[PDB]
Amino acid sequence: EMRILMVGLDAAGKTTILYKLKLGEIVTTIPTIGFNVETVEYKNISFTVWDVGGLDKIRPLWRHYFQNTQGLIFVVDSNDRERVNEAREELMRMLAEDELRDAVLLVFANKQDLPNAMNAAEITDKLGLHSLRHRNWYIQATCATSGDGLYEGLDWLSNQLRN
Amino acid sequence: MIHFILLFSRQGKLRLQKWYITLPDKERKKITREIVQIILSRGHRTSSFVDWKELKLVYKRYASLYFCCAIENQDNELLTLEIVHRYVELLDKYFGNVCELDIIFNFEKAYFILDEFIIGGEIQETSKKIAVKAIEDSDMLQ
Amino acid sequence: SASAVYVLDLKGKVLICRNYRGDVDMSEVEHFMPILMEKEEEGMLSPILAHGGVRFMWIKHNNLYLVATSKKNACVSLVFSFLYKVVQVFSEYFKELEEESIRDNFVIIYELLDELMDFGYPQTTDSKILQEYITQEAPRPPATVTNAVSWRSEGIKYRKNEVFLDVIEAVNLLVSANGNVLRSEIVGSIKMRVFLSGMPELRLGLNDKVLFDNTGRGKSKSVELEDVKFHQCVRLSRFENDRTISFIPPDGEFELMSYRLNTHVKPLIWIESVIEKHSHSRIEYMVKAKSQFKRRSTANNVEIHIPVPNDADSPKFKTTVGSVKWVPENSEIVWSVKSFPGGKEYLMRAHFGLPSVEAEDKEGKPPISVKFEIPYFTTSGIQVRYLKIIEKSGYQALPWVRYITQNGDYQLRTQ
Amino acid sequence: PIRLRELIRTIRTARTQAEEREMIQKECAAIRSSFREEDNTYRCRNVAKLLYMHMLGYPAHFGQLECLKLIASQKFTDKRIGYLGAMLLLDERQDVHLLMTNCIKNDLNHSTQFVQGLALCTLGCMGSSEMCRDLAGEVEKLLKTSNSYLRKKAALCAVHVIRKVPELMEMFLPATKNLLNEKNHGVLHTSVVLLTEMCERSPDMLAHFRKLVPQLVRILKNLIMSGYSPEHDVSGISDPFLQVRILRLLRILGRNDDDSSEAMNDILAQVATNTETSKNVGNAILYETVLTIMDIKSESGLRVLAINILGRFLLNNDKNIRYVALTSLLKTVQTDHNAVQRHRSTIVDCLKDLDVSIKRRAMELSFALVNGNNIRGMMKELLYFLDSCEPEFKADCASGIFLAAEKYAPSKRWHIDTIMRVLTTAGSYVRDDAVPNLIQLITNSVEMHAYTVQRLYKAILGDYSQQPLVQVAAWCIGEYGDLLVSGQCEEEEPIQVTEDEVLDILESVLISNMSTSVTRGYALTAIMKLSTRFTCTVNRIKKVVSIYGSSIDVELQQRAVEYNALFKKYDHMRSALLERMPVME
Amino acid sequence: QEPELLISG
Amino acid sequence: EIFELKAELNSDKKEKKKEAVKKVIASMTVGKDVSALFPDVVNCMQTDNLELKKLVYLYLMNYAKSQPDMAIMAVNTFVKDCEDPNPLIRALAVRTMGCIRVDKITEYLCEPLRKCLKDEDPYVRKTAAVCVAKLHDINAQLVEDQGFLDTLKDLISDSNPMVVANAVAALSEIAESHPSSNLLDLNPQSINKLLTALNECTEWGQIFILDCLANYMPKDDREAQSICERVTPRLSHANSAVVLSAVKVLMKFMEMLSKDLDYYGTLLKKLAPPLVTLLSAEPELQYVALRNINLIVQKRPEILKHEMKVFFVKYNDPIYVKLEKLDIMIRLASQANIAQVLAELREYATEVDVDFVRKAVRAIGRCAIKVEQSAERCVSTLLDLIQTKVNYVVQEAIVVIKDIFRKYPNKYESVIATLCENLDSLDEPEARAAMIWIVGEYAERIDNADELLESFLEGFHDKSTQVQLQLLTAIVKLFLKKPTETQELVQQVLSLATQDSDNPDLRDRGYIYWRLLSTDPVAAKEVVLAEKPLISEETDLIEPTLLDELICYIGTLASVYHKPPSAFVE
Ligand SMILES: Nc1nc2c(ncn2[C@@H]2O[C@H](COP(=O)(O)OP(=O)(O)OP(=O)(O)O)[C@@H](O)[C@H]2O)c(=O)[nH]1
Ligand SMILES: [Mg+2]
Repeated sequence: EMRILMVGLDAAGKTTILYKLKLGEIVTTIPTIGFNVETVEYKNISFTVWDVGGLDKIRPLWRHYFQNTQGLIFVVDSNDRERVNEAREELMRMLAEDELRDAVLLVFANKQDLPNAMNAAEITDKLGLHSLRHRNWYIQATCATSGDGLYEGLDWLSNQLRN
Repeated sequence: MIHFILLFSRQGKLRLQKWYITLPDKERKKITREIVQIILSRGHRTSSFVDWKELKLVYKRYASLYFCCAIENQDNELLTLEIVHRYVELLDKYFGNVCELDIIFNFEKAYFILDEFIIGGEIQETSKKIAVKAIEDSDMLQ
Repeated sequence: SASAVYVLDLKGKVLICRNYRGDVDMSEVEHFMPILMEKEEEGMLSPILAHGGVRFMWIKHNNLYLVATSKKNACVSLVFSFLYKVVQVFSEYFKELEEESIRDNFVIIYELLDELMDFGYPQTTDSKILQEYITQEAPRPPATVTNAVSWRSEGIKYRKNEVFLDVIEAVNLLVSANGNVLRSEIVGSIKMRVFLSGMPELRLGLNDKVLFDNTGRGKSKSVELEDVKFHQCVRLSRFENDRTISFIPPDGEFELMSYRLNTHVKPLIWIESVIEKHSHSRIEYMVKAKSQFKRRSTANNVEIHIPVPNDADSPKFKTTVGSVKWVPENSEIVWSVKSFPGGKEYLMRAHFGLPSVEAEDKEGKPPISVKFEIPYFTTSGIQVRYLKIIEKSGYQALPWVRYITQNGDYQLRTQ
Repeated sequence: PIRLRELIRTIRTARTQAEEREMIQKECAAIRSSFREEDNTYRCRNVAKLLYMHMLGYPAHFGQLECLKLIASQKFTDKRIGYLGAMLLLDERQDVHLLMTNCIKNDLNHSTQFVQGLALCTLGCMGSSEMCRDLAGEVEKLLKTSNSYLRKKAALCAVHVIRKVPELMEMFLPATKNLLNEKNHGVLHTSVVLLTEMCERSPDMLAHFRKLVPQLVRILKNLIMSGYSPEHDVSGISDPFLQVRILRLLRILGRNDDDSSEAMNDILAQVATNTETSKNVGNAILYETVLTIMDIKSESGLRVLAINILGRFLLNNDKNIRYVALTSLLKTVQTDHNAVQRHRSTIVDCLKDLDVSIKRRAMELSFALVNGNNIRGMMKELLYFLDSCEPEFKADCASGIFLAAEKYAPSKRWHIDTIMRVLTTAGSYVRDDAVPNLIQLITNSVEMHAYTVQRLYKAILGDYSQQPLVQVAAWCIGEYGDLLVSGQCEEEEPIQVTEDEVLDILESVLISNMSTSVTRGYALTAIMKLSTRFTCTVNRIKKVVSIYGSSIDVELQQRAVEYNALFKKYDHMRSALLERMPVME
Repeated sequence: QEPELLISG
Repeated sequence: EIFELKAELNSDKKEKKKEAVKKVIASMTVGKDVSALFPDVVNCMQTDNLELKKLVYLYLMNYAKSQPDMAIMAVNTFVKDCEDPNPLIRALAVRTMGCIRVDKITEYLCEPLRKCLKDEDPYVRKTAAVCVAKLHDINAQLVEDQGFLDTLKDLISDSNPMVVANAVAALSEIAESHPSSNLLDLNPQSINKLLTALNECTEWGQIFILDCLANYMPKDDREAQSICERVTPRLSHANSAVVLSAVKVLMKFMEMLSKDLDYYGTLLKKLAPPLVTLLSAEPELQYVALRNINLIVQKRPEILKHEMKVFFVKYNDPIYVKLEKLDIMIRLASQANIAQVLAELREYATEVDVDFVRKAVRAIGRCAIKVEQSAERCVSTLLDLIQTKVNYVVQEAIVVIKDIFRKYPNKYESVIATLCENLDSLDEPEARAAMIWIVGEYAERIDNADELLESFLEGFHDKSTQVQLQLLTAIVKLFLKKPTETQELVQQVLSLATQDSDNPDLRDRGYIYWRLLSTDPVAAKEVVLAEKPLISEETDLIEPTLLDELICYIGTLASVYHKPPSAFVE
C-alpha cells in the first residue's frame, strides 16, 4: 500500500529496475518519454511504482506525480562522472517542494559492473545526502542486470511503513 | 480536412464537440458560441453553408439537434453533407432509431462513433457496416 | 412613466403583459433578451437598456424579470420603486412569486396590474387595502383608497389589542486585508405588527440624540442616528418640527422605521484568517473567531463563510467549538457554531488538497462573511421608551418590544 | 460515486445556469476527492463525468493525470475512456500530453487491434510535433501490416505526422509502395488521402506519383462500373468519398503535366457524363469532377462540357447547388475567361438573392470577373449593390471596388469619380489600411489634383463623419491647397473658395470629439503644410498651432510643439521642409 | 422536441 | 379551436360565457393572435359580473388598435357603465375608455369624461383626471376644444388630495406635451395648497407633486426658503423616489437662496444623509442614486465632501454599481482621503472583473492627476501593480504612468530604470506607444535605450500606426539627445519611415524630420526638444449651463445618461 515514484536522470536503470521487480527478467527498454506504472507485491503489500522518464522535457513534468507519494526512489548512474552533479541539482530541486515533503528517500546507485563505476558511500558524498534535514533517506549499491539490492531497497521501504 | 465538428440544439446548448485543430479554451468557447449564434441566426431555407474565416461551415439540421462541420477551402461541401449524413446513419445503426436523448445520455458512445468514422479530420472507414461492426466488437471486448 | 410593464422568465418570453400608454410598440419585448446577453458579454450590464428610442428598465426577482418600457425621459427612480413595489404586492398576494404562480392567478394579476398603475402613474399600491375590493374568490371602492389615511381601513376590530415591536439591527462591517476596519455601520429596522381596533394614533418614543438635546435631557444614553427613513403613515413634518414619531399605523405587519448610524465600537465577531497556500500541493486555513460583545450575550447560529479554491479537494477540519463543513456549491467552507458567548475565542483549522495542474483562469477573492444573530441585544443602544396609543373609543393596549442584532453586510477581506 | 447517466439526468433537472454550476461544482468536488484517494474502480466513470463537465464548459484540468492513469491501465473500457479523455482534454499547448508518448507506444504494440486503433486514433487526432517525431517509426511499422483496420488508421496517422512535422515525410516512402493495390475501400481512401497529402506538401514527387495515375484511373473505372453493392453505397452510386478523393488526387496530379491529363481525360469525360445529377451525392461527384477538369489541362471540347455542367448547376433551383456553381466558377476564373463572362447576368441575378452566402460568393465572383471591357457596366451594378445592402457586406464591397478600380481604370477622372462615390457612400465601412493606397493613387494622378481636392473639400463641406474620407481629404487639402486656391492674395470678386472656411472646417474636425485622433494629426499636419502654400492669411495658422501645444493627445501635442517652435524661431526655414515630394511606386 | 428520430423518416 | 370557441362564446348562459372569455384571455396571455374572435367577446360586455367585465375590458384594451374600424361598437356600453351607481365600474369604464387608442371614437366619449370629472366620488374623479391626459395624448386638439384643461386646472384646487395628485400628474404630462404656449404655471397660493396636499396624499402623489415643484421658479428668497422648509421633511420617507424628487426640488431651489443666511448651510448639511442612505437600497435605485450623486457633487461638492467611505465598492456589488462608485471616489478624492482611496484602489485591481480592474488603474491615474501631493504614492502603487505581472494590469499601468509623466515631468525619473525591464513584449499598442514615449522622453538616464529600441523595429510596417509615429519621434529624440552611437540607428528609422513606408502621415513626419536633420541639427535641437507647456487637462466635470439643466432632471433617464432629454428621444 505504497505509492512509489521512480525518478532520476536519463539512461539510468529505472525501467529495467521496474520490470525486474515486476516480471523478473531483462527487457529491452527505450528511453520512456511518458511513464510506466506497475504494481508489485513483496511481503503482501502493493508497491504501486511510478517510473517516470528522465529526459529534459519530462523533469518539469515530474511534479505531477509528487502528490500522495509515500516513498521516493532516485535511481542514479554510477558510470558517468559529469552527470552526478546534474542529478544532485535535480534531487535538491525535487526534495525542496512542499508536495512530496513526507516521502522517504531511496537512492539506487545503479550500473555497478565495471570498476570505473563508483561506490555507494562516495556517491553519497557527491549527492550530498548527509546535508539533508528532516528527510528519512537510504542509499545502497544496486545493479539492475542481476537485480541485487533491489529487494533490500524494497524491504527498507516496507520497513519504513511503521511510525 | 474537417477542422471541427459541432453538435447543438435549438436552445444553443452543445451536444458534442470534436476538434482536429489546436487552439485554447477561451478561443474555443468564443468560436463555439459565435458559430452557434451564426447557425441559429439563420432560417431553414438558407443554403446550409456559411462562410467563416476562410472556412466554409457545412451544417445540416436533422431534428432539434443540429449537426455542423467546418472544412478548408479545398474540400467538397456536398460531400461534407454526405459525411454528416453518414455519421447520422452510423448513429442509427448503433443506437437504433436515434433521438437527441441517446446523444445526451451516450455522448461518449457518439464520440466513439465519430472516432471510428473520422480521425484527423479525414474519413478512415468509408463503409457503414465495418465501423458499426468494429464498435460492436469493441463493446463486447470490454 | 412606464409605458408597459412586463413579467418575463429566464428565457424572456412574456408571462403576463400590460399596456398603459401605447407609445412603445408592444412586440418589442423580444428585443430585451439579446440586448441583455450582449450587454452581459461586454461587462456593460445596466438596469436601463436601450433599443433606439425605447428604454428597458428592468429588475430581476428570484425567478422572473419585471421590465418596464418608456419612449420618453421617464422618472426611472419612480419606475424602479414601482417595480419593487409590485414585487412586494405580488409577494403578499401569493405565497411566493415564481414562474408557476403567474399562470393560475392570471385573472387577478390582470386586475392588479390594471389597479396598480394608470397611464404610467402608480395609483394604489397597498396590498392590505387592495385586497378589500379585488379578490381571487367586486364591491364598491373603499374610502381608504382615496382618503388621507391610505394605509389603514376603518371598521376593523380585535378582541385583544396588541402591538408587537421588532427593533432589528443589522451590523454592516467591511475590514481590509491588513485587518483595519474601513466601514462599520448599523442599519436598523423597527418592524411593527399592529393588531388594533379603530383609528389609533401612535406615538413612538426613542432615545434620539437630537430630541434629547432639544429637550434638555441630553446627558443620559442616546443614539445619534445619521439618517432616519419613515413609512408613509409617519407625520414627517411634525417629525422635522419636534422629533415626533406620530403615525396612524397600518393593520398587520409593516416596517415603520429604518434608521442608520456609524459606530466607533469594535466589531461584534472578529475573524483572523491566515492562509498558508502552497502552489500545486495544498492550501491551509488557520481561522480564529472571537466575540467582542458582553459575556452575558450569546450570538446564535453564526456561520463564518470562508472561501476556498474551486479546484480544491479532500478537506480535513480541526475545530474546537462548532462544526465546519465544505460547501463546494458556493466554493467555500462555512463554520457553524450554535452558541457564541461573548469574550470567547474559538479556533478552526482547515486543510485542502490542490491539483498539480493549475487552472486556466484566475479565481478571485471573495471576503469572509459571518452570519451571526444576537437576540435580547442592541449594539447602538436604541431603546423604545414608550408607545402612546390614543384611540377615540378608549382602551389599554399592550406594546411588546424585542431587540435583535443580526449581521448585515458583514465582510472581512482576505489576502 | 454516481453514474454518468444519473449525472446527466441531474444536469437536465436543473432550472438555471447558476444552479447548474452549483451542482457541477458539487459533483466535481466528489470526483476530485475520489481522485485524491487514488480509486481504481470508479476512475473510469469519474473521468467520463468530468468529460461531460468539460463538454458543458466547466474546468477539468484536474482530470488530465487521471486520463493518463486510465490509458496506462489494462482494462479496455478504462483505456477507451482515457483515450477519449486525452483527445478531449489534452492538446499541444497543455504540456501534460507529452507524458503519454510511452503509453501510446505501448498500446501500439498491443495484441488487441482495438487498443492499437485507439492509440492510432488519439495520435492521429491530436498528436503534437513532439509526439509525432518518436512515434513516426511506430506508425510506419503499422503502415506495412496486413490488418486493414490498423492500416487505415496508420495511414491517417501518417497524414497527421506529415501535416505536423513535414520533415518526417521522406520516411513514409516505402510504406506506400503497392498501397493502391489493396481491395478494401477504407484503406484505399486513406491511402489516397495520404498520397494527396504528400503531393500537396511537396512537388519533387509529383512525377514520381504520376505513374500510378492509370492505376487510379482503373480503380475509378471499376468503381464506376461497379453497378450496385450493398456496401460503400448511398443513393444508388458506389463509393462517393473514395470517388471524390480520387478525383481530388487526379486534380492534384496533372495540373501542369500533359500525358497524365491524356491518361485521365477519358475517365474524366466518363465520370462527368454517366453519373446521375438528381441527388446531392451525384452533385458532389460532379462538382469534384468539374473542379478536376478545370484544374488540370484537359481537352478543350469537354471544357465546353464543363461549361454546360456549370450552367445546369447554375440554373438549378437548389441553393446548395447554386452555392456550389458560384464557388466552382470562382475557382476557375483565370482560365477560360471568355467562357465565364456569359453567366454574368445570372451572377448579378444571384447578387440580389436573399441568401448571405449566395450573395457573398456572387459579390466575390463579380469582383473576380471584373475586367477592362465593360468595367463601367459592372461598376454601376457594383455601386448599386454597395448602396443597397445590409451593412456587413460594405467593407468587403468597398475593398473589392478599390482593387477593381485600381486594376482596371480606363481613365483617371472616372477612377477619381468612382473612388469619391465609394468614399462618400461607404464612409465608415472603408478599411483604414486602404487610405495609403488612396493617397498613393491620388499622388500618382499627377495631371489632375485640383478636381479631386475640390471634390474632397465639397464632400467634407457636407459632412465629415467618415474617418477615411476625412483622412484622405485633409492630406489632399494640406498638400494641394496652392491650387485649391488661386490668385486670392487680396479681396476680390466673390468666389466660393476664399481661403478661410477650409481652415475653419479643418479646425472643426480638430475640435470635434467625433474624430479618431489620427485624422486630428492629419488635420494638424494639413494646417501646418498650408502655411507655406497660403500667402493671404497670416497669424491664424500660428495661433491654431499654438493652442494645440497643450493637448492631451501626445502625438498632437508633440506635432504642435514642433510646429510652434518652427513658427516662433525658424519661420524662414518652413518652405525648405514643407515642400511637395516626388511620387513613389 | 428531443425524443424524435434524427433521420427524416 | 376557433369556430368551437366562437360558438361557445356566442351562447347564452353565463358561467360558460365567463369560461370562454377566461380561456380567450388565457390564450392571449400565452401569446397567440386571437384578434379574429373580437366581436364575440365584445358582444358580452354589459354584464352584472365584474370579473367578466374586467376581462372583456382587457381584451378591448389590447385588441382595439389592431382592429380600429370595427371596435366602434363598444361606446354606448362604455357610456352606460360610465353612469351606473357603482363607482368601481364607473372608474373602470373611464380608465378603459381612455386606453382605447383609436381616433374616431374619442369624440364620442368626451361626454362621459365630462360627467365623471364632476361627480362627488373621488375615485372616479382621480381616474377621470388621468383619462384627461390619456385623451390629450390621443387628440390634444379635441381636448383643447372640449375644455378639459380648465377643469383639470380646477382639480388642482379641490379637496381629497389623490384627485389633486392625479390632476397634477396629468397637467404636468400635458405641460411637457404642449408646444409651450399658454402655460399652466401656478401661483404661490397654488404652491401653498399643493404643499399642504403633499402631506396628506399617497407616496406616488408626493412624487407627482414634487415633480410639479421642479418646474416652478421661486421669485424671492424667503418664498424659496418657505418652499424648501416645507419640502425638506420629505427627505425622511422610505420611498427612494420621494427622496430623490425632494432632492431634485432642493437642488433646484437653493440656487435662488443666497449664501449669506444660515439656511443654506443647514440645507447643505441635511441633504447629505438621504443621499448616503440612498446607497443602502435595492441595486437599481443604487445605480440611479449613484448617477444622480455624480450629477450632484459636480454642482455642490460640499454636500458629500466628508462622506467618502460609503462609496467604497463591495464584492457582491453589481458591476454598474462598482463602475459608478469608482467615479464618485474619483470626484470626492482629496488630500485627507487619498491614502484610503489608494489603499482601496490597490485592492480593486486584484479582482477578476477585467473592466473594473482597468477602471481602477485609470482611477489611480485620475487620483494622481487630481491630487498633486499623492503622485509618488500613486506611482509606487502602479509599480507594485506592475510587479504582480498580470497582463492587463501592466498594459494599463504603463499608459497610466505615462499620463502621470506628461503632467509631472520634474522629479519622477528614478523609476524609468525599473520601468524599462518589465516584459516589454506586451501586445497592447497603447501600452507600447506609452512605453516608447517614456523611453524617448527620458533618454538621458537609460543606458540600454538603443539596445531595447533596436529589437522593436522588426515588425515596423505591420505593428500599428501610433506606435510607428511614437517610434520615429522617440528614436529621433534619442538621436539628438545623444548623437554618438545613434547615427546609424536614426538613419535606418528615417529610411524605414520614408522609403518603404506606405503611410502618408508617417511619411510626412519622416520627411519633416529628415529635412530638419539634414538642414540644421542645431535648429532641430530647439524645435524637437522645445519646452512643452503645461497641459490643459480635459474636464470630466459638466459645463454649468448643462449642469443647471441636468439638476432640473434628477431621478430620470437624463440624470442616468448625463445628457439633455432631447438627445435620446425618438
Ligand atoms: N551495465 C548495466 N546497464 C544497465 C543497467 N541497468 C540499465 N542499464 C542500461 O540502461 C539502458 C536503458 O536506459 P535506462 O537508464 O535504463 O532508462 P531509464 O532508467 O528508464 O531512464 P530513461 O531512459 O530516461 O527512460 C539499457 O539499455 C541498459 O543497457 C545495469 O544495471 N547495468
Ligand atoms: Mg531503462
